[PDB]
Amino acid sequence: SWEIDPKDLTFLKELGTGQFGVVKYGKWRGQYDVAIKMIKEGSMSEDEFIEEAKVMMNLSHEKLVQLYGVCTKQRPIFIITEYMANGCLLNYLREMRHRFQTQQLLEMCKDVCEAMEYLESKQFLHRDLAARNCLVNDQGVVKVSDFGLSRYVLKFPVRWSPPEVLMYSKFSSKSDIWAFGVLMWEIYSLGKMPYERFTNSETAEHIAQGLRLYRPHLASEKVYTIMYSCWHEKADERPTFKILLSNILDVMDEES
Ligand SMILES: CCC(=O)N1CCC[C@@H](Oc2nc(-c3cnn(C)c3)cn3nccc23)CC1
Repeated sequence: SWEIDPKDLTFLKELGTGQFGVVKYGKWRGQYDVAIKMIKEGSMSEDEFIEEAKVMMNLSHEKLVQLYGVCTKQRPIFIITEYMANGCLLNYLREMRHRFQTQQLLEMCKDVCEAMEYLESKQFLHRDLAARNCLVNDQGVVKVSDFGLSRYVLKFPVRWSPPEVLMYSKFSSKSDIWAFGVLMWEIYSLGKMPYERFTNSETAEHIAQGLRLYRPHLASEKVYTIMYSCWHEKADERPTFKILLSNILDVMDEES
């Protein structure tokens, strides 16, 4: 049920190369748009991924990039997903032509928060949430991509990691919460690199001294309060995604 026949795939355009390999646009059975992730040989714990792919295919949410299936009876193996016409969110934010209103930026945050609240309810961690791992469809909807995929990569996201990850490798729902706050910052900074004047090593040292990302000028005071709550020193004092969604909806109503 998780296996797609590669003979049903028509490769049409190269979209670019990502963290796991080249990505191409194509058609399934000459009809349906798909993205084809070609996993470069030797780069992935493939046996482990196949078994988790069966779990990932039961995760269905409108704001999760849908896994259609995999091709593993050959090499290199393929991951077949929903095609997102406007590409990755990081590049989308950096296209200044869009001249985003802040209501649009907030809607991007809400889209991701809904997907993350869904994964939280399923006790599934993303483990590498960032704007590079979010995608935008033709209607401008943002969806979360490649959730959990870093577990099978055989360059660590320091700038999206809370102190207990940098210090102790302590992963939890709350390290996803922290990363979400950084993602809100990426969105409202129109895709700047977090801690844009620091190296990873300096970021870690400054994070330990209590430094935090400044308020992007496009975020209102209430929006900065939301992203800032994701960065509490003590992980247990960080909200859940259900709480963040209620907070995002509250601000959306106030700034409508
Ligand atoms: C931020 C990361 C990044 O830039 N890349 C390189 C490119 C491939 C990208 O993946 C997809 N890219 C597009 C796309 C790219 N350009 N246009 C017009 C659409 C669509 N879909 N639909 C499912 C997946 C992808 C991820 C990695």
